[PDB]
Amino acid sequence: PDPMKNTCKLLVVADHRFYRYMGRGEESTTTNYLIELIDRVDDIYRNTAWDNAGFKGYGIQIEQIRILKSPQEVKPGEKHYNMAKSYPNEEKDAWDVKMLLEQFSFDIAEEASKVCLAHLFTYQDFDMGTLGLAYGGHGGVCPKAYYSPVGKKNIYLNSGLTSTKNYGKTILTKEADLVTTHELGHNFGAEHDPDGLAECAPNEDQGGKYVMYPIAVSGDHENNKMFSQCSKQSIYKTIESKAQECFQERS
Ligand SMILES: COc1ccc2[nH]n(C[C@@]3(c4ccccc4)NC(=O)NC3=O)c(=O)c2c1
Ligand SMILES: [Zn+2]
Repeated sequence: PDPMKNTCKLLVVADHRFYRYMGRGEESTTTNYLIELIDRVDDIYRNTAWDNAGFKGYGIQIEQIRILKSPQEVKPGEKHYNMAKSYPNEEKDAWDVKMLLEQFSFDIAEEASKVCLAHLFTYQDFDMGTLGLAYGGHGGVCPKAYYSPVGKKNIYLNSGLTSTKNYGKTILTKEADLVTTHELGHNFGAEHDPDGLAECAPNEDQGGKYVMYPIAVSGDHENNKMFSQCSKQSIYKTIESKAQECFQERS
């Protein structure tokens, strides 16, 4: 492990929804919530031994927090991830999750090209219990260009998002930590843990499921906050190929 290339620096974005409902319309409340969440997610990453030996100490740190205090004004027919209305259905509390992640990646493209990862934090009730989405596991850690035929420019796939609203209420901070860990897990190259591999999806008596299980882990079982051996094997291959490309020294 290279100590000069062991940290994935993040551009963290809080949209107007997050600012209003999680930050109570205050910059200090907004940033403290995000700073503490990323630090606890960093504890999971930094303590993970990707090869089950000495290949550990890889983590995440915030480089910048963008705080969008108000909705982004748009021209008729124009969209933006920070706009007041949801898309494609303005009558719903939330955007379609896939369309929102693509829109965010489009709008933040210039900034995303300069950072290991960009992550959107929002407050909207995605359909069917969805809490977040991310590229990777193409895309994930280090900007990878995608030419958007619709957008007519390159966007970067080093992005993901977390919503702290689910089923009409604010999720627990212990649940929010798990969402962001799972989304960044996909960015780091992990796919979902399959039922077919008991080592990677244990029963409740064996500590329960790991963070990459497709059904949202609650955080009450031991394994919930941890990466399975399946995730470790996938991520180990990524870190070994990506740290030299865009990781930096821990601050
Ligand atoms: C620990 O937090 C978790 C754990 C599992 C989760 N599953 N989902 C839905 C989901 C998705 C994939 C494709 C389309 C829509 C949603 N997003 C994601 O990253 N994995 C998916 O299956 C969460 O939102 C989620 C959050
Ligand atoms: Zn997932």
